[PDB]
Amino acid sequence: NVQASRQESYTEDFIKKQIEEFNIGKRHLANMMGEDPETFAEEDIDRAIAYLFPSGLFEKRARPMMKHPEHIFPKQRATQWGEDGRPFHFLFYTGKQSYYSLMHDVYGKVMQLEKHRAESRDLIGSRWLIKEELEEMLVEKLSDEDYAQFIRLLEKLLTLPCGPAEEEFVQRFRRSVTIQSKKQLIEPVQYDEQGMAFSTSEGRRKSATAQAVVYEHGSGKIHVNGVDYLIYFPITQDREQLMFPFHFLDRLERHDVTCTVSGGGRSAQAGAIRLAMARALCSFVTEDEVEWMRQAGLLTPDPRIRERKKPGQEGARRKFTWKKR
Amino acid sequence: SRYAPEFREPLIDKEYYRKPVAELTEEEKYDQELKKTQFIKAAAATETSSVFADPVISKFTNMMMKGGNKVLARSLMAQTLEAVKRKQFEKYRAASAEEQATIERNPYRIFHEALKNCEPVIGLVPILKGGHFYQVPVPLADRRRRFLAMKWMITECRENKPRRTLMPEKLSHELLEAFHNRGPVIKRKHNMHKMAEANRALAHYRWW
Amino acid sequence: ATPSLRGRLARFANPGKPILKPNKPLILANRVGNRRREKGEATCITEMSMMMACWKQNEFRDEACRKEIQDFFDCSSRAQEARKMRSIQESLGQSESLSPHKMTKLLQRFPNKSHLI
Amino acid sequence: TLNNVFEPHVAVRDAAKMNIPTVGIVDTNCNPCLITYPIPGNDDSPQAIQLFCKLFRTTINRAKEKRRQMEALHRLQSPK
Amino acid sequence: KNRAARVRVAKGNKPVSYEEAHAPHYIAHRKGWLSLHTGNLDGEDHAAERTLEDVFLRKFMMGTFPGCLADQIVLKRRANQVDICALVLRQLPAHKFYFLVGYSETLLSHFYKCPVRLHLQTVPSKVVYKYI
RNA sequence: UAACCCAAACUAAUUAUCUUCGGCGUAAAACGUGUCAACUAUAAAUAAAUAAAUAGAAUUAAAAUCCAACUUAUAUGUGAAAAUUCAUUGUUAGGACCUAAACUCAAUAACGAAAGUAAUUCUAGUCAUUUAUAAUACACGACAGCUAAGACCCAAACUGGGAUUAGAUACCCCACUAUGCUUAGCCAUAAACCUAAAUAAUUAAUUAACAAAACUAUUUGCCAGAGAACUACUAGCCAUAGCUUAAAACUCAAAGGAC
RNA sequence: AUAUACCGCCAUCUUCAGCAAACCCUAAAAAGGUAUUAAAGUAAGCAAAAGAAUCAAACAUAAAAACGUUAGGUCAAGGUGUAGCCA
Ligand SMILES: [K+]
Ligand SMILES: [Mg+2]
Ligand SMILES: [Mg+2]
Ligand SMILES: [Mg+2]
Ligand SMILES: [Mg+2]
Ligand SMILES: [Mg+2]
Ligand SMILES: [Mg+2]
Ligand SMILES: [Mg+2]
Ligand SMILES: [Mg+2]
Ligand SMILES: [Mg+2]
Ligand SMILES: [Mg+2]
Ligand SMILES: [Mg+2]
Ligand SMILES: [Mg+2]
Ligand SMILES: [Mg+2]
Ligand SMILES: [Mg+2]
Ligand SMILES: [Mg+2]
Ligand SMILES: [Mg+2]
Ligand SMILES: [Mg+2]
Ligand SMILES: [Mg+2]
Ligand SMILES: [Mg+2]
Ligand SMILES: [Mg+2]
Ligand SMILES: [Mg+2]
Repeated sequence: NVQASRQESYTEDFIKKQIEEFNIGKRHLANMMGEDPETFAEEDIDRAIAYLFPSGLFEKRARPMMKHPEHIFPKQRATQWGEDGRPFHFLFYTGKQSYYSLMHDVYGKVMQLEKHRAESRDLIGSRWLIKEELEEMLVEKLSDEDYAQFIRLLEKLLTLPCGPAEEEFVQRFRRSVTIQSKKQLIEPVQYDEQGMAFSTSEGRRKSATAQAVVYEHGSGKIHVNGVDYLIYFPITQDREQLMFPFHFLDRLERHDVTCTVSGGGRSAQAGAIRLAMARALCSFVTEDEVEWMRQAGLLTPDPRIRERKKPGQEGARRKFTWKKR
Repeated sequence: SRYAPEFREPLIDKEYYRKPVAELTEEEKYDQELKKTQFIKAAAATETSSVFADPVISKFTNMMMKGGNKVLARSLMAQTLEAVKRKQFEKYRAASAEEQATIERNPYRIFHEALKNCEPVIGLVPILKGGHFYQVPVPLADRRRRFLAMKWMITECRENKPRRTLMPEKLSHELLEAFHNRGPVIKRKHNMHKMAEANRALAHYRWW
Repeated sequence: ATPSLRGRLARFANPGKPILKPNKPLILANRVGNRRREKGEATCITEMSMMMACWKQNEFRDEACRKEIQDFFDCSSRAQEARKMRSIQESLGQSESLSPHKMTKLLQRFPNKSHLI
Repeated sequence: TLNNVFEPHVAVRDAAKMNIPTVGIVDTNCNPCLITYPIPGNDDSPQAIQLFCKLFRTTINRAKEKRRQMEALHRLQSPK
Repeated sequence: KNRAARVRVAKGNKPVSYEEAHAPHYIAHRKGWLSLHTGNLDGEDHAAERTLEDVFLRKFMMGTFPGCLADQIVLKRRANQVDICALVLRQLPAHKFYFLVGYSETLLSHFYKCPVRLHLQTVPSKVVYKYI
């Protein structure tokens, strides 16, 4: 009692026709947009379709697309046996011919290294490919236990003496980790009409936003919104928050800052200025100092913001009293 | 929390970053190199490199704050320290040269040593034996021992004071009377120890 | 030497009355039981008594028992690290022997068969 | 013919269900009843397994080669 | 449990169209809006009157093309022009569609006092997004 | 209303016609145990010498009890208390008693028909019928109970007191008797069940389930839906509120076993 | 009138991890079907996940949450089966 549409597997003639219709589609889309068909590219196509079929759906998989059939149609796994019915691969009846064909090779490599008989960190900052990536290479689905065993076997290969052939092999399964540059983006150093050097940077705390303009040479005169900092910030804790950047680098009384903070309350405005001053002062400090600031919290934006209230609740987390029973 | 678990608590010690590289233990040296590849939480609004910032007093202030009124709680603590400094200067000036030596006029040193005196070492705890709860003397941890001293101070002053007295005048008179080990909060410590003495019989019930 | 199991159970071979009346069949299982949890003993119980003993004489005044109070902290400070160090290392290692889970998996690699193959 | 829990390999019973003949090496602790062509012999020693693997490989290659020669001779006769 | 506009699971034999498959929380994410007018934009008036016209226009087309609608109609208002885009099954003869187009256009242009046009795309049969 | 069956018949009531080669670990059922007959079968000429069978006499190590000396002020009891006790309590290399019961060995598996039997020593003592098969006969038969006279450390139905509970004719605490012991006699019942009668085989031509694999032959006993019913009546018996023997009316369409 | 005939729209378990379809295996199966140094399980759908939203980033919060359970709530949102009133 199974009555649902079967997988519409795509034959080579089907995909072949889908590529002829796509090739004729490009020539028409080029003629519509007034461009030259010879140079028309995938990038131009995506731009043309977005103009001619404006869609504002948030998920971009659901938007109109005129892509090459290879990109949209999943690669059909080829037939694994011929006309006589004899499987093409000797491990066909295992059910994971490609996973076991790979595990057969790595186990044979290990045996020759062990029979035949330096630092093993030939590659650094690399990771083993994740299960999803391995599955794609093998063009089949694996279990978590299948992945765990494959890695253990590959590690044993690295432990043993490895000729350049092995190093190239294990390389295929090592993905270069794109370690992000967790380092400050130093601001430029502009010059004023007077000719003095100064840097600018923005800062945001809660709903407050600030734009500081630190000067390379000064006596410690901080002006917030054209007012002094003792006047603008009558609270000591707010002034201490402005002191933190300079006091940390022992640069008190050596710079003149001009701030413009709009939004938020007294505490949120002092915090926004602190970040704005810390980011502007980066251009006038050594790179070792910039790392000292980043590692002391002076260069990180605070992500803590007020949480929306919930319907059916007194507050963001506060609940209504569970009535007595 | 809006900070992913990979974020690191900030280190706001000014000298630490400026120390010569050789002066740092390799364990400390290791963390610095590791932190270059990690995320760092932004420093709190009350976290500064100021030389006058004391964590113990900053914590004591937050335990007095009501409804997020940090200005008032900080103001009350400032008035207390001043009320203690002014009370010792009066005694110092009105004392002989011999007595003057002993008198302590540092309010920060009167505050810390006053709290440490109030700290209770062992307090009764409910422990389960044979599916039944018994009150067995237990060694109190550092955090619980410190919390109890501060809580007992902020509670004697808040409640057991005349109506027209103010917290800077009751707290100052209590920190000073707990700097000489002769106060109500010290008596509360002596009760916790007195009760544990009576229940020493059940001490072995502890399994750690 | 395992006790004798010949002429114990009630069977058509055994002429006399049975000796053993097992609640369950006497066939080795392929698992081991989960070892029931074990708890420790009080640490620094003697040092706590010494501290408390001095208080009783000196009206629970910490001025007299300053030295004893420092011994109580010393024992607790050592035990504090000892419980931390032993849980992190010894428990994780399981070097001395197998656990019930590890033992059962080995007993299942060479399982006992009370039936013909 | 045994799995790693010292029980008959599942494919012995399942190959009989599908009526597939089975050539199996049976040792003194195995059950040859369902093996079509049992070969009594040692299954644990590396020298015994290597001998059996060689025999089955030489035998299979000879049979495949003979088929090619048989086809060429008979095929050649058709024009000739 | 939420029961709003959700075509529930059966035993894999219920054909559902793209519109039916997606629950309300996919509106503006995977599926768009069937009616497009300017009356729900900020600082715009006559939302109530555009919404009432839509309810009627949908009930009118269902009765005027009974059993001939493959999917819900799409209403497009530009200036005072109304445009009705309906997927219709190829059940009726061709000439009958010309009659119903002339009739339904003239009748709805004299009822709402606007130019109304009917756009019909004929499908051989209902298009099935998935079997649920 | 229509259909279906039978048809000079048709339906109802009543009565009659069908009757043991099946079973007995858990569904009904192997008798508490052994021995002697006559049949029916069977066919070999052995046994015994066995560690706790049985009976009698003597004996005793530990722990109690009693008396005595010294002696805390309490001792005892519970999950927590009360009640009880100071004529107690603890120690005694002090005295008396010889009541009762037999640690370790025993992780042993022996003896005996079964019931049952294991502290030591000595006396008496188990043994040959080919084998299975016996009552209306003979002899035995745990525990509890009865009769007469003794014993009495400890235990303990009943009873009294304390507690618990809504109540507590109980479960827990204390005291104490019948009784457990000995000498005779009686009673003859057990989940007397290893729920599996005894004997001689056999292990392939063999899974209802579960339990302790299946199964043949021989001989006796027993069983034939459940409840009524370890009941009523009858006869026997040292048994008198008893034991063995053991129905029917009436009720139900199930009960029961294993999963 | 009946939520104990229902649609519609929800509550609860619940941010629980399952549900149902087609098969395959068992000295028969009322049902059951896992062991990774692998022992009878398999391959698709729904849910979870992913993705999208809070207009960089993450995290968080929202949203989402199958089959069922409570004859759960609502004939008074509207509609509607059956029964009832129609000076
Ligand atoms: K029994
Ligand atoms: Mg609130
Ligand atoms: Mg049993
Ligand atoms: Mg072998
Ligand atoms: Mg029976
Ligand atoms: Mg005495
Ligand atoms: Mg004595
Ligand atoms: Mg003799
Ligand atoms: Mg009573
Ligand atoms: Mg008596
Ligand atoms: Mg008697
Ligand atoms: Mg009887
Ligand atoms: Mg018995
Ligand atoms: Mg009876
Ligand atoms: Mg009777
Ligand atoms: Mg009678
Ligand atoms: Mg309901
Ligand atoms: Mg909820
Ligand atoms: Mg997102
Ligand atoms: Mg989700
Ligand atoms: Mg209801
Ligand atoms: Mg209701």
